[PDB]
Amino acid sequence: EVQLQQSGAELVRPGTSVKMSCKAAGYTFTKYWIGWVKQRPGHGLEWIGDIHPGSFYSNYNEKFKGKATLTADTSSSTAYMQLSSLTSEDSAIYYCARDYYTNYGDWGQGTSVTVSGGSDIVMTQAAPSVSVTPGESVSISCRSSKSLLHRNGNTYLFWFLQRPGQSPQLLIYRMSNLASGVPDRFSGSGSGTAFTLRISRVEAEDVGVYYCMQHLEYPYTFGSGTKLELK
Amino acid sequence: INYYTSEP
Repeated sequence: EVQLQQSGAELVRPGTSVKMSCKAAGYTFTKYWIGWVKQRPGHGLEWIGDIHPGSFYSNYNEKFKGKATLTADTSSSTAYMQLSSLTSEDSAIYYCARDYYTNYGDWGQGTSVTVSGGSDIVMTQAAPSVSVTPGESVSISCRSSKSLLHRNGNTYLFWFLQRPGQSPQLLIYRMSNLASGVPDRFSGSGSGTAFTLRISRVEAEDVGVYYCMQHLEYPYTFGSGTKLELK
Repeated sequence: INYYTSEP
């Protein structure tokens, strides 16, 4: 099995730097991109950048150019992220995730750090929450500011569930495809600019925050999330 | 898999 095992929580002061690690196992480290994602309370999920440990080439969200530095050590199969000039804005949980042919299907457990673009695709989720009773079905909407349809015929829209106290998990990839290990109570549809996650027969394990995300073009972007809770 | 972008 793929494993991504991140370093421990950090309690740090403003104006300092921190460097965190993401130890990979269970696959060929130098074959796949590793992405990094920031989870800051009230700010959903935010994509920082990615690195290919084979080439060492990194790509950054412009918002993090001069904040975050991604590196990799092929001897220890470890990816690193260093943050400089720490501020309260940097207090967050940070995840590494393996990119499997555009699917962020494997996630680290996160590292908590406590500090004591106009052309970017905007992903919107109109409902902050959905409140349901077990056994009900539910629909969750998302919209993208431009078509997510690629020349290859795929639509690069993804749905994730982040259960309480857990890392995000991939549910639906390329608009409609069901991810491995996910029950077929989950399904996805869309028009290329508007999308719907449908969940039949909701159960307690479905509680958490649902995010849409685009992986069409850098920087990758997430919707604001829709929290599902039981009445 | 492209070595310089993860974009499809």
